[PDB]
Amino acid sequence: SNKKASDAEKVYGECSQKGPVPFSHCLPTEKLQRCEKIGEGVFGEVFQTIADHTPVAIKIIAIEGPDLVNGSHQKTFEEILPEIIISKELSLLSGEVCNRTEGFIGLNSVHCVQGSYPPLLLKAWDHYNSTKGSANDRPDFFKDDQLFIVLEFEFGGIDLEQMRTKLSSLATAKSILHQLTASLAVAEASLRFEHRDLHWGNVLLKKTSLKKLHYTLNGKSSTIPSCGLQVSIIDYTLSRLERDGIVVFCDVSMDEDLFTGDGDYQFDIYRLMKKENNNRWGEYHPYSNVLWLHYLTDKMLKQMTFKTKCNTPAMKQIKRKIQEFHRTMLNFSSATDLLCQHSLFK
Ligand SMILES: CC1(N)CCN(c2nn3c(-c4ccc(F)cc4F)cnc3s2)CC1
Repeated sequence: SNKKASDAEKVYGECSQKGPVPFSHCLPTEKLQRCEKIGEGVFGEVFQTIADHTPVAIKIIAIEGPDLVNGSHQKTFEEILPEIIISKELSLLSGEVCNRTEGFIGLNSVHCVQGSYPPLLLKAWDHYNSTKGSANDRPDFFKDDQLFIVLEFEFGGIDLEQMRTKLSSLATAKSILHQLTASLAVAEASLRFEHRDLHWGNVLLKKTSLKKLHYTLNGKSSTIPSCGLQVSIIDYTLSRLERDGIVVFCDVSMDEDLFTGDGDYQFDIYRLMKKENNNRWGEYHPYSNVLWLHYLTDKMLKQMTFKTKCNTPAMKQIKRKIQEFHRTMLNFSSATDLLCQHSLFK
């Protein structure tokens, strides 16, 4: 009873709140009217809107209620806290010094709101269902006492799956892999971070006019050619990190459906991660980052259509090097080991 109250105070404190606020304090009429649904998961819904002439992405998660939502029970205050903490910590890495990366996504704000679902969001939900189709329950059954966590992120671009046919050349592919590896290495070094769910819908790409991107790993600064794209890694629902010996993580040791999926290499990775940590998810195993990078390199080699010329000796050489990376990267222990020791990045 007191533990439930402690869990609640921790979440409200992360939100700079004393208690829940109404949906309006957070999504007033104008912002609601500009919402469009852009994604979904068992977790809930993601909308795109505009806040002060800037695009933002808003993730809405029902918490603490008894109803089934998209086939699963809602997370409690205790269970939602890790995603909040991790989103905050990875957003900070863009402004750090010794371990600095722009490769995650900025978190503008996080709120705990109370109310039934806004009709305007239901209308956006319906439009998505009509056009793209939806696996989720229409979220119209929540009562006016229902709590939600509302995470407002910087808008990070289009996901790698939807950019399948839009990359210019194999040079762009190598830059994307280099950006992902460097971002994960910086998070390993700073926070002993594992993403644990880096499928290609969680890799976003935005056009940039910067020719060189920068990161700093343990005080050493390096550059990566942008090839006109800036990568952002998103969605920390399953992630793990630690600060001063205190681990923050998603405890999936009683979750069964996560390890029974089929039809994609993605679902073999959950089973391999479980095998390698003996189902002890607080432990640090940065090899899981390598597994996800390996899955992403497979996508790069098998699913991408390029706009520019592929038969030039230079591009054929890049392809050979990404193939060699694909067949050797599993012999490295971490993203940091890949970044610093793999020949692809030399
Ligand atoms: C269909 C999809 N794979 C691409 C479009 N899509 C987008 N989601 N986000 C986010 C974002 C979302 C969730 C989150 F936990 C953190 C975030 F930062 C930021 N910018 C964008 S585009 C939804 C997923």
